[PDB]
Amino acid sequence: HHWGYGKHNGPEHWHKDFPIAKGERQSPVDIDTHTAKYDPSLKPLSVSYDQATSLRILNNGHAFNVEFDDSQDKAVLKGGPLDGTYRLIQFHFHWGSLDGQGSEHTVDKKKYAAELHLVHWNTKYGDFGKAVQQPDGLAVLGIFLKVGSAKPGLQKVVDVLDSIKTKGKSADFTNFDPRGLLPESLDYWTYPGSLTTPPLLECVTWIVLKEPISVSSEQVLKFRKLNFNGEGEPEELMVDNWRPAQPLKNRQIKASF
Ligand SMILES: NS(=O)(=O)c1ccc2ccccc2c1
Ligand code: NA
Ligand SMILES: [Zn+2]
Repeated sequence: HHWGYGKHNGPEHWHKDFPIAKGERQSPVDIDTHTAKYDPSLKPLSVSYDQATSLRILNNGHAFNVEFDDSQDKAVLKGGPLDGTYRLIQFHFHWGSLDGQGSEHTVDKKKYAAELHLVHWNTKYGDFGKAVQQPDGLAVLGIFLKVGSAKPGLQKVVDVLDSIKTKGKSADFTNFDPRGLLPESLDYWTYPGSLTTPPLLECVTWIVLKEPISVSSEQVLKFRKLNFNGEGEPEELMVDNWRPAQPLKNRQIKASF
């Protein structure tokens, strides 16, 4: 009886195994655009993904992760609200059963169709597993997806999904360039929060871009054909793999713009 996204194991149950689920800095949150504070001290986000080395894509049973080589300073995030340098380890998405839901963060209660999380760890902690034990260990860049025009830079990911349909499947995924997933603007909101799946650790500086990317209906429909089950088990479509907004608990969300 492990956690996942249902009536009996979904987000409202997670606190029994991970009591930090009711903590002081949980994610996601609703971003109240009118109450977010413009902070002139915030710097442009520096996203330096030229040398990224995509290795593999994995169906982990909750989402799919596109993995990177994080054994050298290659793809790194810095600037923004960050001190120091954060290495890209993986990205994944959360999405809905319907276009009207799927994002984790919300904007004035608006839910997007999906949300991309580019996960980075602070190089001062030496690797990811140590970083998650620190309050400034991770920086997750969140990007909303809306359904409209296709995102051409997403298609390589969509087309490999049939090869990783079920939990535990992986496939080689080299030369994937995550720059093709970024909107034009890097304007952002930021706040201190947590992992949005167990273990829900309170180790994340969230950086949520204001500008969404457009993906096609056909692209998100392919997300929705993935499976949360493993091969040889009854089919459970991988949909609605998002945690609802959690209490802000008087954290301030700061705007770069
Ligand atoms: N969804 S999220 O907050 O970006 C996220 C990112 C990295 C994770 C690594 C392990 C467990 C949970 C994780 C959650
Ligand atoms: Na369409
Ligand atoms: Zn995530």
